[PDB]
Amino acid sequence: NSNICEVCNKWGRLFCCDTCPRSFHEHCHIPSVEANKNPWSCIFCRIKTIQERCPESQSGHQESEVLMRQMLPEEQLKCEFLLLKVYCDSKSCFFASEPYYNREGSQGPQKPMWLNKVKTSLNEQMYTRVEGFVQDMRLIFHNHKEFYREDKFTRLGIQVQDIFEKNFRNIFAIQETS
Ligand SMILES: [Zn+2]
Ligand SMILES: [Zn+2]
Ligand SMILES: [Zn+2]
Repeated sequence: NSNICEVCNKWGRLFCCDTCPRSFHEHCHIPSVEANKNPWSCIFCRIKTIQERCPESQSGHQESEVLMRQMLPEEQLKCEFLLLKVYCDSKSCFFASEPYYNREGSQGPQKPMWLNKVKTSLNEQMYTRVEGFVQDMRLIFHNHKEFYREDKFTRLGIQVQDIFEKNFRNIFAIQETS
């Protein structure tokens, strides 16, 4: 197995996947690495299994259909994985913890949002449909863009949003378009 966490790329107290060479810190994996379970399979392996059990799941889908899906166990897992893929980018540090807003010429957002709050919301099964999760994720970046206006820091929001959206299209097999 790898000697660094797949998500944060640091060594430390790592838990190793039994079905692929990835390793994780306990709270870097989503959901948090399970207490017992031998063998243990990580979220990458669990997602690959879903795909392999239902090859047709990789045919293209309409986003509108995906968003209306109820958060049954497979959709819950897919949102957990998509959240993890965003944490895998180092620029996610800007969006992880609760933000605050005091900048001359801007007003903070009406509904602040951040990745750790989404992580808790998923853990506590607060989303009933995929739409709930996706709206909160997208709000993170939209708030950032709106607040930082013309400061070049706005680009961090564009960059992390692009990582989100590419992984959303991949994980939920959204029909390719120009
Ligand atoms: Zn880690
Ligand atoms: Zn694995
Ligand atoms: Zn089948």
